[PDB]
Amino acid sequence: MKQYLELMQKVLDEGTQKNDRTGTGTLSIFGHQMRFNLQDGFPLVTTKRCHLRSIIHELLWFLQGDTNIAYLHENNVTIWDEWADENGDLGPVYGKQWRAWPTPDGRHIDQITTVLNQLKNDPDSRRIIVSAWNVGELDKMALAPCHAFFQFYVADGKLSCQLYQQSCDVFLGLPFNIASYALLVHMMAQQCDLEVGDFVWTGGDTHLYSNHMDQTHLQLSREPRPLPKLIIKRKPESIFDYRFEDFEIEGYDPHPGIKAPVAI
Amino acid sequence: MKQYLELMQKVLDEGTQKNDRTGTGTLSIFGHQMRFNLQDGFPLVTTKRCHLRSIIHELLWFLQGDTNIAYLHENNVTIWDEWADENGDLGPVYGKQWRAWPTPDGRHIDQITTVLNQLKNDPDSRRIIVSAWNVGELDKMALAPCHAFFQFYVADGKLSCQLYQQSCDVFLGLPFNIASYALLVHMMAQQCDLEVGDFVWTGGDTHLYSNHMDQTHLQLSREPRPLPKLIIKRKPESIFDYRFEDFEIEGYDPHPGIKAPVAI
Ligand SMILES: C#CCN(Cc1ccc2[nH]c(N)nc(=O)c2c1)c1ccc(C(=O)N[C@@H](CCC(=O)O)C(=O)O)cc1
Ligand SMILES: C#CCN(Cc1ccc2[nH]c(N)nc(=O)c2c1)c1ccc(C(=O)N[C@@H](CCC(=O)O)C(=O)O)cc1
Repeated sequence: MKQYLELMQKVLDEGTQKNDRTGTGTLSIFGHQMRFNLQDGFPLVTTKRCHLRSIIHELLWFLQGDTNIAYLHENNVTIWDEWADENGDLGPVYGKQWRAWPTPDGRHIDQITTVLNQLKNDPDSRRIIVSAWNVGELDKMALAPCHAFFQFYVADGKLSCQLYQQSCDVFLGLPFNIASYALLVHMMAQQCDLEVGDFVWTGGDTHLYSNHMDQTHLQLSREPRPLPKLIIKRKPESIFDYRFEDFEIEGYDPHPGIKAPVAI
Repeated sequence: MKQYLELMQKVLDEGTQKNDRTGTGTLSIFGHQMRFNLQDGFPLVTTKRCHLRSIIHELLWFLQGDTNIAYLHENNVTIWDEWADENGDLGPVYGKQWRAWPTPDGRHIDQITTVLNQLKNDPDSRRIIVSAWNVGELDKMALAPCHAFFQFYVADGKLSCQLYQQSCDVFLGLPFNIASYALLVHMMAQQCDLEVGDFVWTGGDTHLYSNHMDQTHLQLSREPRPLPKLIIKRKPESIFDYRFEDFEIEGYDPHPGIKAPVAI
């Protein structure tokens, strides 16, 4: 999108060369922010074809509080394969923290449920937050959450959401996350009878991997196309009852997909 | 400061009227980010006199893991009085989460020391984070932490830090928070033998209380003066051994102070 392409160019122009845990190398900048007015259309990138299938099942997978990739396989999404253990477990990542954050005294907190109730009973709240950054359980995760802190905000019937992404793979992960959260916002707005507002993206260590230069240059020379339109076919009785079939994207005409190796 | 004044003018121009848990009412925007290059000078607002005494002692208090106001009283700092209970207790807030986040298995994580160790041995890590947003203990806190998530970053021998402030009182609280973290950055940098880089401030619900409007316009009519200089007269053995007297602020010639009420 114009904002996304602009960020890519910034990394290439101002990025600092860094050696990462994978040994591949990265171009990096620290601190950036983009805003997507959801009224203008769904923020699914068009300068490269994105697969909405894996994006939607992952989100539904999170909402169920599931951390085993079994469900993702049932739907042919393999984005989490290389971090799962021999049994397909990732540890207490996203899904677990969102649905049942463990307290030191044994109880459990369902942040999604509390968020739903805050939006309905106390929309003006300044602490409508979901955090996946559970310090005392990080060592148990097969990987540290790269998008671990987000906040909802309501003003004039509109529902907005800001996501702080501490670590960000610009080429592979970013397009995925923008679409994923814009999706959650639409879902939330529907369950709470609100209009969709803005999706604010805030980055920390925002990088571009060394073996992605070519693909980035290719994508940068393409012209962005009008954003698609998200359509929700039916309104389920809760935020936990959605299915892949309920979503329909419309008017999505992207440039051809771009293959790129993942840094493991 | 230029950036601060521009933020204020921004919430006044694009802000929406909202109500809050107190009943005062606020003018508010959602999503903002500004950067401070710490080598340009120490970011202490000059368009009104600020209280260094209070800012320094609060930070030293946090670093010790203290959550009782006794220490602050021994040094004539009353900024926390309204929220302390009969015994001076605030519950497990900033100081406790920073130095001793409780895990489910009975352990406690000292985030400050772990971050110091990461800055020395793994400065390229993208997980150099400190969080005060302990979902499992929110109900024991006198207040919900408003500046609960920050990240460190190293590049070209310079230490940077980004704070995500979910709820920000722009008139009263922002000047304090900006100076507080800028100070933490200097202390961190001195302990790791790094130079200071940027301080990036990102806000969620960024607001101005209704009864701060006249004071805001009064301040907006002033010309920011040159930024002061921070001089550290000693290099303590640890990040935990700093004293109020180790710090010297030079060239601080601010406009007169502007009094305003705190919305409890
Ligand atoms: C972010 C995120 C989600 N993820 C999983 C993922 C990977 C690393 C992480 N790292 C961290 N720290 N946190 C995470 O949550 C995390 C999640 C993704 C993984 C791969 C692709 C990917 O390979 N995309 C390719 C091919 C997609 C396909 O199979 O069709 C592409 O062309 O886009 C996208 C998203
Ligand atoms: C942020 C923060 C720290 N704090 C404490 C404080 C107060 C409310 C909070 N509210 C929330 N949600 N989170 C917090 O962490 C929090 C912290 C401050 C409190 C008062 C002043 C204040 O009244 N400043 C006035 C008077 C100063 C004085 O003379 O004593 C001024 O003129 O500046 C500044 C900082």
